Amino acid sequence: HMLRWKHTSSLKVANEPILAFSQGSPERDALQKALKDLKGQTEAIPCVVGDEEVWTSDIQYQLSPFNHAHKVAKFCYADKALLNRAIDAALAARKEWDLKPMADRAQVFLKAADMLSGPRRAEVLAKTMVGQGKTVIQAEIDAAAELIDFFRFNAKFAVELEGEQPISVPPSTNHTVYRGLEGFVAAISPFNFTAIGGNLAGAPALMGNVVLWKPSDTAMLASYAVYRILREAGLPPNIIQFVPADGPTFGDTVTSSEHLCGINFTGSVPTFKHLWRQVAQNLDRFRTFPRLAGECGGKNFHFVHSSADVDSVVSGTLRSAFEYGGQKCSACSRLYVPKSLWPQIKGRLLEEHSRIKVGDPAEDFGTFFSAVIDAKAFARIKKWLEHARSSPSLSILAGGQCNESVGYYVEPCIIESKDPQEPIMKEEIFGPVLTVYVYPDDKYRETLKLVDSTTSYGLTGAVFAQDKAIVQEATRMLRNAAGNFYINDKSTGSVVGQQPFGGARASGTNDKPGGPHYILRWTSPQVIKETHKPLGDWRYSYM
Amino acid sequence: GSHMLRWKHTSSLKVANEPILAFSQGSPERDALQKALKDLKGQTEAIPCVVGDEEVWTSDIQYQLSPFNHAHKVAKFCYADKALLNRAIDAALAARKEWDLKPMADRAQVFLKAADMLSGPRRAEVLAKTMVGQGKTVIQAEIDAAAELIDFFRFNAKFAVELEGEQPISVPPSTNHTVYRGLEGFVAAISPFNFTAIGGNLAGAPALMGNVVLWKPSDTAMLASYAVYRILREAGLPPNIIQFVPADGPTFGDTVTSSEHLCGINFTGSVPTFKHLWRQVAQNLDRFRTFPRLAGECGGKNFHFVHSSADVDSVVSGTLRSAFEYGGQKCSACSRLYVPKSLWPQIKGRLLEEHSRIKVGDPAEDFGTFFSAVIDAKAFARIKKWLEHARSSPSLSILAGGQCNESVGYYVEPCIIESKDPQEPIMKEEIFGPVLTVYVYPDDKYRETLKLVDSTTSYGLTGAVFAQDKAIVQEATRMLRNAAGNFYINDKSTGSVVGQQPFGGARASGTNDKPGGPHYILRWTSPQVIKETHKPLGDWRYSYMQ
Ligand code: PRO
Ligand code: PRO
Ligand code: PRO
Ligand code: PRO
Ligand code: PRO
Ligand code: PRO
Ligand code: PRO
Repeated sequence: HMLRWKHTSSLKVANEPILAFSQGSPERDALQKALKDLKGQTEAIPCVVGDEEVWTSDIQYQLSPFNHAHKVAKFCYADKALLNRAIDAALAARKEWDLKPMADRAQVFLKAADMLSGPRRAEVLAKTMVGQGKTVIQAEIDAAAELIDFFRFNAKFAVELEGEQPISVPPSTNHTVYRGLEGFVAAISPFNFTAIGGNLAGAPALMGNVVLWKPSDTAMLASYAVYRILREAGLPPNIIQFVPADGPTFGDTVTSSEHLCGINFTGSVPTFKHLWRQVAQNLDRFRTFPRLAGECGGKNFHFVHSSADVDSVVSGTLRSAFEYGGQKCSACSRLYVPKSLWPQIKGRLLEEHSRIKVGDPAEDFGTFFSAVIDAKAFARIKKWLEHARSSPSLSILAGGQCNESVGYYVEPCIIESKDPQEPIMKEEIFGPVLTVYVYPDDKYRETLKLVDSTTSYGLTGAVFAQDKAIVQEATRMLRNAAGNFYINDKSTGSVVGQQPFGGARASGTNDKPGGPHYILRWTSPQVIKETHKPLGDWRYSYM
Repeated sequence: GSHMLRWKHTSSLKVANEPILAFSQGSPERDALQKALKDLKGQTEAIPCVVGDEEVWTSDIQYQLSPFNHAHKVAKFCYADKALLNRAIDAALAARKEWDLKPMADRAQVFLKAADMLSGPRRAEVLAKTMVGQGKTVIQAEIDAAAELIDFFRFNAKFAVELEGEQPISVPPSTNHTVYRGLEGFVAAISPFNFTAIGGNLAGAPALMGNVVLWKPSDTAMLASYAVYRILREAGLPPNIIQFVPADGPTFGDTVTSSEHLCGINFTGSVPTFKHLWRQVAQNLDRFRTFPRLAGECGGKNFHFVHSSADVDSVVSGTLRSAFEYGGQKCSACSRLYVPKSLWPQIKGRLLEEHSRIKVGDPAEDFGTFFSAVIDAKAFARIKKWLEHARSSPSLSILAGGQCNESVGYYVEPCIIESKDPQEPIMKEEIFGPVLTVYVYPDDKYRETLKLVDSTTSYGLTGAVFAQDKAIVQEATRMLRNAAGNFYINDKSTGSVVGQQPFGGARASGTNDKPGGPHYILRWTSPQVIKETHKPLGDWRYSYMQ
């Protein structure tokens, strides 16, 4: 017995509670304090390579979306030389980290999760509110609950994976070693969820990888807070490098390294395609075949059958379309309503719309949602509103206003299209812009087909109906129209361990972060066979 | 609050590895195999392309030759033209939704039935066709066309049926369920000559998971590949789920990568071809309805590393088998042997003595044959060039063998070469022939030499360490962690068994998706999660907002 394999244990975890933030609650008090702690503050956030805080001359600012005069962070872009130094230092740390027992790596993430749950909760929530423009509850479900859940559940999944071992038959013993990927992983995270950044960099690190993490410019404050928590929780130097950078510069640099083994990406279709093509162009140089994982957005639907509960349709659609300003890959942006229910649904939507509060989420907890993330987002959304004012098939029913004088404020907008295949029914806006198509009741089946065929995407979707046969039929018809499919619920708000998230078609590679299989993309297994008796003669008896 | 979607209870499956038969005199399997070999003598099968249930011929007629008697055309087949390939795609796509909607257990039943047929009544046929068409000996055919193929079918069925039991957490007011969807589109399966079982798995595993497939089998394994295809159809595989489409390689790749409906390529073959397909997909990335999934197994330059504490006889027997079985035509074959100076007199003497006893000949006529001819004229020519290199290189010396003769079959003697240069080209490049290179290292340089084992080649597939010192084994295991995806301690580098040693490696050796293990099938499903909520949603506002 040259090798001895220690018995793997099990990890019990459950989802983090979502807090209610009632008046006089400990969490509301703590959050109010943490928000006050950020008022008028700018954090100077360096690049971090190993334990070194590095500044370049390429200074950038993160602005508070609802008060863009407030520079919440000053940071800098890593240049090609710094990125390459970061790669070198990470690679030199990788073997030792990869050789650590899975349980020891998991412990770092479990400790981080407990820090986020307790003493650091108010901080990460406040930084997500002030830096990304989230309301209390949007920050809570993201920077606390989802991030905490990724860390705990991925830890559980990874520990359990070590229990997945092959059959051994005497006189040999077989064991699978879940090796990290050889090389480094580039993690490229989006502005819209603090938790996604934590997962994109953290999940590969958990599995024994080293990572260059390029956080989103517009989520820098909260992203660095998560980074610091991981380091304080025991993540060794050079396992995750914190390297904000210009997008093209970062992509060019990591795809030029012979040591690139993975890209973990969430963002646009064109950017993911470009990175895929850069890897293909440089395929000769890489020591192995890099693994690309991409989540690329959606044009998500709520489909209503005449049997639907109208109040649930209304509240679920308002939330899905407008929470966080519709800046979610999962947000409903196309609503299909039968003619027979349209007078009810139109009236209710327009009435509730007039009561939606858009304002400062730190100062007014009555706020439903706040400003969109930045000037570029504001400009894109304004372009779509101008299109809705131009198109003969479109009519703005409510909203349509925007004002960027103080923050990047866009009012929620509800549009009716007479054309089910209008460009606004197809293209992802990432803003609080809901388009409604009213279909004749006797054409529900033809309309279900349009739900499936109209767009290039396959991410989220919901069907509202109280008729079993209709639900069964719609489920079959929409099988590939949504990777996260909902019956009588809104299309947003996937919960780790409950609705693993992702979809195919143009929406990405569908590796389902939030489920037990995601971590498999970040391990390259080795199987070791040890034979305990001498080998026989090389000839066979039949010879 | 009633559940409108109802999910069936999941099942499990008990399977064990298919036992390897002995083929001793007096055994039924030896009798059956001799009859099956006789059934192939002097025969040529005309093998069509199969699209749906239609047998289709083109003008591009090709022949598969028996490697050890190349005057014997064992099969006449044809290459699908681009029109036929596109017709096959269209018909597969039209059949896909129904197949994807079939219960996993019903799809698994096809493969379990096929495995049962291969185990019993069809065993002798598939063995004989692999022997005569690919030049395998009885035992090499047995571990491949029977045991490994049967095991892929049974174990993947188990893995797939049981995968449906992997379900998310539900919390009130909702029920969550994962649907393991097949990929939307079609999968292209491209299989190699050297294992009948690999073709069955490359096409079969995606089909099991609800995909439809264009299977381009290897020209030089056509006879056995079609036998497997027919068995799958007889076992109940519906039409248009696997299209049997031999084709020119570049033509096939061009056609499948030009379709907007391509969702996967399941490939085993050369590094350059896999890279080319990868680049074709990238070039055409705009047109695809989704992002295609490429899986590739691409070969190796595999090592046996010997420490001074090794069991000498094990080193000798294990290395002779790994280097020379099936003429070294395995992605897992040992082609570099590292021996410490202190054991070299013993090991050299033993290797040379045993070498003189290795019989090369006709595997159908002489069951005493250790290995037979290599696969084809191209392989023979490549190997011959490497032998000539070994005679002309100042760093190389041929210790045994070196002869070859292609007058009757593509016959190459087993060859043992010593290199004085651990970085000689012959230590780096995959030959796919019976050519073993030995490097002798001073005992006191074992650590530096382990680093050379790891850094010399571009590959990471298989490797073995022979040693009876625990500290040395632990050290070597750490040092060689990424040098081999299938790593062996005191055993040979070939002969992975499904469910026991899932097979594959990284570096240039491929994407390492570990066929033979429980996770391989995950590459061929794109999961959907359905949440059904059983209570009304309530207001859009939250309590904290009041
Ligand atoms: O069932 C078995 O025998 C192997 C070893 C433990 C888990 N799987
Ligand atoms: O082209 C090659 O040889 C290496 C292998 C992995 C990708 N680059
Ligand atoms: O719309 C844009 O282009 C920028 C980038 C992410 C946030 N907004
Ligand atoms: O379901 C949602 O709303 C978020 C979007 C990214 C992943 N989960
Ligand atoms: O380029 C596009 O838009 C589609 C998305 C998946 C790949 N091709
Ligand atoms: O050596 C070659 O190129 C051919 C292809 C596989 C069989 N022999
Ligand atoms: O290990 C071996 O020898 C074979 C090679 C292909 C897969 N398994």
